[PDB]
Amino acid sequence: AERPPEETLSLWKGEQARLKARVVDRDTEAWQRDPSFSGLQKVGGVDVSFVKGDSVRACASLVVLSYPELKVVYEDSRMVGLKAPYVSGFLAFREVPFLVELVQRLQEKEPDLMPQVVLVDGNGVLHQRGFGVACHLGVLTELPCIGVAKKLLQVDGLENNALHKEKIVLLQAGGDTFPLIGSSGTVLGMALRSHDHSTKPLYVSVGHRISLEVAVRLTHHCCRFRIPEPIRQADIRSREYIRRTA
Ligand SMILES: [Ca+2]
Ligand SMILES: [Ca+2]
Repeated sequence: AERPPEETLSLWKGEQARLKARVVDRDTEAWQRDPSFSGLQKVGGVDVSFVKGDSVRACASLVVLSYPELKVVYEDSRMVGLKAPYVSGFLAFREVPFLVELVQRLQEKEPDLMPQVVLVDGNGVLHQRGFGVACHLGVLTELPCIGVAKKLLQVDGLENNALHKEKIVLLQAGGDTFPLIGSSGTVLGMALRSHDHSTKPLYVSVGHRISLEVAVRLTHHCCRFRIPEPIRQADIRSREYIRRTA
């Protein structure tokens, strides 16, 4: 609706600190250590689309794609009732309850299509408190998650200034990257040029149960276009669903 009170934001900050202790930022799946991701068969994607004049109605979508073919083998799109407004740094408290429900519906409907990793539209550890939406989803479902954002969250000294734009120019081909280094000296994520015919990078960060280098490489392998195909197909299908109900 409208901006939540400081009371709520405080509880939200506190919940993010509690759950962060459960993030695993290294590889835990055998396919992640494989040079060609052998053993990876199913990649998930999630998105939530909203309506222009409607602050309460949204559409949440979960897709599972075959890998490496990137063919949609499962789709579930759902109209939902929004509770929280969008506040930067608290994106999870607006969308993640609906995404968790989608995962549980998949487990009940098609348990053999449970994805081995989820691409999440939004950051993971690249976040004001080191616990973005992709970490939040990963910890609540225990699935490996990757954060993929289209704009750079300005945290820990990260800035979309002239130097940052110089480096983006230096990205020349799909798969090129440069690291996002915080003022503490830690690597929060990578800027990734996802396709040869696109210049605007993706900003990839660890969600849960994956390393950054594997996350970046897998993100690149899913990009038929600029947006990785799992996120792209959830975006397309959730928006089409809004359109038919409007
Ligand atoms: Ca989204
Ligand atoms: Ca979207």
